This record gives sequence, structure tokens and C-alpha cells, in this order.
Amino acid sequence: ADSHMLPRNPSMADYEARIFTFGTWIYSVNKEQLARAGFYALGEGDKVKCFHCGGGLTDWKPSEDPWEQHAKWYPGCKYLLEQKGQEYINNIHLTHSL
Ligand SMILES: [Zn+2]
Repeated sequence: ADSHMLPRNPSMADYEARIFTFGTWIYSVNKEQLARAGFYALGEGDKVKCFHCGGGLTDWKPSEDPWEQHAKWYPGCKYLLEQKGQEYINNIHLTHSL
């Protein structure tokens, strides 16, 4: 788990690089949402990982929100914080259960 200012995979900080990995994507969740939320696809099922915290997510379900799942599972992510803020992270945890 990375909660440092330094991205775990700085090479995926590049947006074009993340979006490349979603060139095709057969799963329910929108790929632009996934990319903006910091994820890139591993190329194995629906596994994605955050470039910053290195947090991985998989088994996506219809209606699931990439930023919400990002905050639910990896609330200490610095990229997540920079984009979404502490209020959002905390509210995700007040309304969700793991
Ligand atoms: Zn993250």
C-alpha cells in the first residue's frame, strides 16, 4: 500500500499511457472514468491498478463507480485525495462497508 507523495508506478501517471491499456475493454464500468480515477488495466480479466497507490481492483459490478471503489478500498491514496478530497473519502466510508 502506497500513501506516499511518490507514485508507485510513475510511468502510469501519464494519462495517454493509462487510456492505452483500455484500448478495448469488455466490462461494464466506463473506461474514461476508470482512467481518470487513476487506474490502468493489467490485461488480465478486469483487473486494474492505480498508478499512484498501486491499489488493485477487480470483479467490477454494473453501476459501480470507479472513484467510490478507489476510496472504499484505498482511502490513503494521495492521488485519490488530490482529486476527490477528504470529505468525499470519509463519506464513502460512512456509507459503505467492506
Ligand atoms: Zn490510488
